[PDB]
Amino acid sequence: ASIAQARKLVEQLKMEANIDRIKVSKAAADLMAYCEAHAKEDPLLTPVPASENPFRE
Amino acid sequence: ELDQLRQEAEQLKNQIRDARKACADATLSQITNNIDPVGRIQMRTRRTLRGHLAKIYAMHWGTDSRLLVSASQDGKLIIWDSYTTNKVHAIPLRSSWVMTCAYAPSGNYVACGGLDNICSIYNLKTREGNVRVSRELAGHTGYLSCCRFLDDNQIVTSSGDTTCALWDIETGQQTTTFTGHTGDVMSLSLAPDTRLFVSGACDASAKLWDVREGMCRQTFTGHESDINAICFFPNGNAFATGSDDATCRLFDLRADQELMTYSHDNIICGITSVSFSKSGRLLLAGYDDFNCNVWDALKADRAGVLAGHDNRVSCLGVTDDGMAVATGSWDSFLKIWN
Amino acid sequence: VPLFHLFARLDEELHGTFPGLWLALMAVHGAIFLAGLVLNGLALYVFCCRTRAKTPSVIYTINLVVTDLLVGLSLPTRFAVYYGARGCLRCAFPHVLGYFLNMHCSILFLTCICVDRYLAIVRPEGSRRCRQPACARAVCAFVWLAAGAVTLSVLGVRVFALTVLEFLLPLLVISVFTGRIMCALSRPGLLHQGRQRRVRAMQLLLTVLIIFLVCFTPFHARQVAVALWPDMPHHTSLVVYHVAVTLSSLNSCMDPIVYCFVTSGFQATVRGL
Amino acid sequence: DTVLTQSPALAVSLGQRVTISCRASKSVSTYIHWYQQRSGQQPKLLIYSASNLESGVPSRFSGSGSGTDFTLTIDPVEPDDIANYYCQQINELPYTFGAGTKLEL
Amino acid sequence: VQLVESGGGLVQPGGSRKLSCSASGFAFSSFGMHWVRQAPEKGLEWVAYISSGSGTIYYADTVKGRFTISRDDPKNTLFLQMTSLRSEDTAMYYCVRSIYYYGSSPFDFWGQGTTLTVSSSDIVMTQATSSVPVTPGESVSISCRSSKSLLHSNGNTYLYWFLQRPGQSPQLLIYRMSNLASGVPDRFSGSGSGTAFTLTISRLEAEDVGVYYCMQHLEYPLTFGAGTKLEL
Amino acid sequence: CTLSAEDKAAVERSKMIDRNLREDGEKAAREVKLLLLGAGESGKNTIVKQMKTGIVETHFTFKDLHFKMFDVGAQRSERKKWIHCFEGVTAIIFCVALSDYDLMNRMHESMKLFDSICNNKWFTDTSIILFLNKKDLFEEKIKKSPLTICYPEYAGSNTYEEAAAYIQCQFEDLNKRKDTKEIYTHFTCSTDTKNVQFVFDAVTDVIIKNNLKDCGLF
Amino acid sequence: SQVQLQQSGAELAKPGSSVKISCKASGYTFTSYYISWIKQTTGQGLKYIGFINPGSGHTNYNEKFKGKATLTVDKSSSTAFMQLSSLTPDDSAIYYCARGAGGFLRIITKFDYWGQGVMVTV
Repeated sequence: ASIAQARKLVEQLKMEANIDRIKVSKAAADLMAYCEAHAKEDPLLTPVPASENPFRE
Repeated sequence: ELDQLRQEAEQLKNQIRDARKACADATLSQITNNIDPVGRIQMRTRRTLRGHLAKIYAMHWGTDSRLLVSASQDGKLIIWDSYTTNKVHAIPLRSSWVMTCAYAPSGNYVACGGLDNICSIYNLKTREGNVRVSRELAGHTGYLSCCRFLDDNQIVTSSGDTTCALWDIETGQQTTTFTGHTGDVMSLSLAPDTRLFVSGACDASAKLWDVREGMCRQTFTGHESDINAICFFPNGNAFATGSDDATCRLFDLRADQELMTYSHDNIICGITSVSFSKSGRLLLAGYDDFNCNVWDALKADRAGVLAGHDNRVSCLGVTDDGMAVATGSWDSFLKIWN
Repeated sequence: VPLFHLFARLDEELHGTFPGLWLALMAVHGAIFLAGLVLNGLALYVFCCRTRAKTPSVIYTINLVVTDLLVGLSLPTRFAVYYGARGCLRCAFPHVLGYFLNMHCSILFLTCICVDRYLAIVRPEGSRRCRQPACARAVCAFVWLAAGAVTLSVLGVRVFALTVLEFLLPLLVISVFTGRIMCALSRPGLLHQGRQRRVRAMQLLLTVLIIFLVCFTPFHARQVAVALWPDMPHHTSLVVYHVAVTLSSLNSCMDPIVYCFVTSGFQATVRGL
Repeated sequence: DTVLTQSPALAVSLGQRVTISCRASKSVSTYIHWYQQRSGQQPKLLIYSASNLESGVPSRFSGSGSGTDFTLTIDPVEPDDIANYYCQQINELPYTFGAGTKLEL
Repeated sequence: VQLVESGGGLVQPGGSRKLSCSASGFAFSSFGMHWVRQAPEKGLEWVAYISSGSGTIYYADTVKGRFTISRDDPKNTLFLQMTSLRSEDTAMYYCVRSIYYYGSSPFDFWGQGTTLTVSSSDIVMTQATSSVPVTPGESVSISCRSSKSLLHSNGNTYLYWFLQRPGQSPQLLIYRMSNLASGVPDRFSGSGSGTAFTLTISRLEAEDVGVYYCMQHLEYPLTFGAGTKLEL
Repeated sequence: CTLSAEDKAAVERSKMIDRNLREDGEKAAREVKLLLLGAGESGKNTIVKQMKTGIVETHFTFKDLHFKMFDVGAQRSERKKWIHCFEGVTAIIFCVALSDYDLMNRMHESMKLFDSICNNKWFTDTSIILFLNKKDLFEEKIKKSPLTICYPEYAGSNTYEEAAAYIQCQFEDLNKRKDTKEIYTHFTCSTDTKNVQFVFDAVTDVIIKNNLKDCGLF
Repeated sequence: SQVQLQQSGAELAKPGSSVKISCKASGYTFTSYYISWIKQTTGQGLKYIGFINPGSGHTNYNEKFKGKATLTVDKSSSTAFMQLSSLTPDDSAIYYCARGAGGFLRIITKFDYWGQGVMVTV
């Protein structure tokens, strides 16, 4: 009836249980490093002057 | 034995949860408490593209960050030039029930889809001078939610029959069928390297799939209701799911768990669109309460409200160069904010 | 002698002949202020920001009620001028120029509201003036600038022209369009399920014609009954005019009751908030 | 038309209070003026609204009464007080003066 | 996609004639149309233009007054009615399609054209060279000089390059300063700045023989370029 | 000015596009849209058969009115996710089989679907043109089978004159928005030519009622 | 200057003629006070003739004298003109003009200051 769905679910789960993981501190550090590295070029974050902004209303 | 398989599944789930809680040594809030906040960001409606006669359900920016396509229930796919206001093409759809669109990275083709369960691919650069239906991909047993272009030959779609599908356009057949969702897939977003992609569904979960291998790679839970929008971080190692319980949750890929939740007590509606800025500091979220909210990635305090729409914002789009954002709502007007 | 010279003369002519009547009309005008300031303000508040719909009828009623508000505010202005600044006849022009927004610019506004109802219910036009608030703004500006072309006239330094052009003609086109709507809403073949709002529409459209034949008819009937038939004394000429200005200003209190307050679609906004 | 009737000439003595009544046809409430007119001179104003005085006139003469019949009391008489006294109805537009009274020694 | 012309022939001066463009294979109603003449020994010269839907219309000052133009979208034809012909109208009249949107390539297809013979404040663009004998395999640079700077505030300098092979209709090579036209090889290129413009060919072969024309489009294309002839 | 020639021509093309789009909208603005919503293939196919994948659109015309009926019942997905696309439809054509009363009970499942559709966020003023299906099968199946099988509370006889009237009456009782909706009910006959006539009759009353609301009479 | 109402001098009259009487006001704004006319006779008391607003021009007369007397006002010199036609021997009287203040509960309240009197004998 549904033994095939059950077996594919459990093999997918034990595939999901054997993936290498890194610590959340390192991941947060990497996210902060990427955000602070590209923060200088961001017309959304730091507003560029209206001379080089193509949307002039 | 079904009970033995259920016991194995619950043991694997417990092991995954224990591994996730063992990996959780420091939350994002403690790490990013030291940095200064963004501050109040006040945006201006630089443009207002008017000319639709129904509710806009999706839009997408071209790779040149100037042209944008837009789809609404009147059956018109309009390709606006955003630096000016003037349109370029106004494609009449065969079926007016459209709830997705995409601009190809090459800019040659456009796509649309919806309640007709058919992804229509239109060719813009043609010798006859009029936009023609280059292809009509069919084989989805449910409404299309969000189809995105991999390249000029391959397109990934997400349908309402709990599946995603990578199609080769010239052959027209489903090259790969991604399945494993217990619920309708509602939104789609590929990685910047265009090798892996995430899909969020109505089963309160998102899934990492590998588009080359053809099988699900990761599964993230932690939502209380349906996920209506999902967008990769520009790094490619994180994404953010906007759900129906007023929560935008940021997941990261190498941690296999949540990182932050953007919950506010003053909002009770759902989220219809989620997008990032170019550097990933900001997080625009087009909500169901007629205005978008601009949150912070590493922090959680909001930085602004993009009020100005007479109905619910249904689609968000941030250009590849990060020059400006654009919101399309259920009133017939798109708006570029900067 | 200009007509508004005669109006300013008649304003204080009954003072002394019928002083108790003058204070009675003082009280009636004050009551019309009391019942037409807050009512018009509430209608504007529930009709400008409380409604998110843009169709000709809403904007038509918005401009109708702002002229209602202006004529209401100018109502205890002639009396304040005549009680604090006695004299100052050509000096006090707005006290008579409150007739710009009553027996002028509030008759054409009802007229264009009625033709809007005819154009939207039975639709004997096809494009219905292409709909949109743009044509509504165009017609509103048309009537605003056409009331000036007849208010500047007549009272220039002509009486029967105002009655024949600005009262008989708008009433003829109002009564010929209301009569057409009654036939269209009573055609045989309509479902016997909606005959509760299709008969309230009949009642709410015949009512506004009766209010027109009560508020605005006695002033214009008198204004042609003095020049044509001069066999009537100054005593009757003076009490009829002074009593048929409050009836003309009674339309100010009766304007948002029939056009803004009985509308069950927008009535629940006031009663729900 | 309210015809106003006045008291006739009344003999008075020096240093004595005097009072003269003026009657009206219909109710006037408090709407009658009182005037004096000297022998061969312009008639000047004495009482306005039958109860008030103006322009710093002496308080030796004052009106009284409400409704229809009014009075004025002068106390005492003076050498320049021998004058013709008059009442103006004002409530109805055609105003009417009184008959007149004369004061003699 | 194909355009053909009907009319022309021999005509007496001071008479009248009609020229017809029949277009088959593309959406004619969404394309603006141009008529461009060429003398039997001189280069191409602009004559007239009519937009899509006939909203706007423009004529050359040399013919403004005696020539009229029209389009028939349901019958997909283009009419040029010419009256009061003089001795300067002996020319072959190419009929050109051109569609204007963002990123479009105007003047992409030129018609065949029919010869017409009779009996007897412009941005002038100058070409220095007129006959450059270059063998195949070398590099050919062709320079064009205008009267004013063609760069606009939009950022795109409106100049076009055309190639006419000996015998048939010209083709669009470079549109809007080095945006490559579809169908031409990648050997061609464009460059320049301000009023000075160059076309570059890295490798040329035998069939790349012809006369190269410039074009302005800042104002309306009332001007052309006296073409430079390449020969072996 | 400060516009190049190509920019002016692009603005002209955009104006032409806007004019054509407005013409197309005004063309497809006087038509009537009717979301047809059956319940487990009750009579919807028969309904679209007697007139004239995913969604199915049926276009027909009757007495100078273009109708566009969207048979959407072939979706089989989460109805809460795509039902907001039909907000603004003129009416909703339901379809309940009267013969399905004795078949847990399919008639009762029709009642749950009508409860979720009549009492909806989006459909707060879209009137339902309810269609009671085949009565001939109901007439023959009521002589022996009582109405008490589907209805525990029914103090009436087995005559279909009052038995069918009960079903229509209680179906109208599921409305919670009686002041804004109007459930028009019709008893469809197979050979009846008044099926499309009643749809046209109910649409004209809805159009009039929507016209009175805009003018302010209602 | 104090408020004053100067009048014309004594005039002679004959039956079947016409007469004019002029009043000029000083010391106050003329258009803010009504100007009234009264008749004073030797036999009877005084009879109120009428009044008129200098600015509005609203004229009111007594019913006995309606049409007999005509009232005009010129505001250039602040002059009130009273015109009598068809003079009668019983019309030999003294005409006075008075300043009136516009009240609230009535049209006029105070007839404060009068003129010196214009005597006309027919």
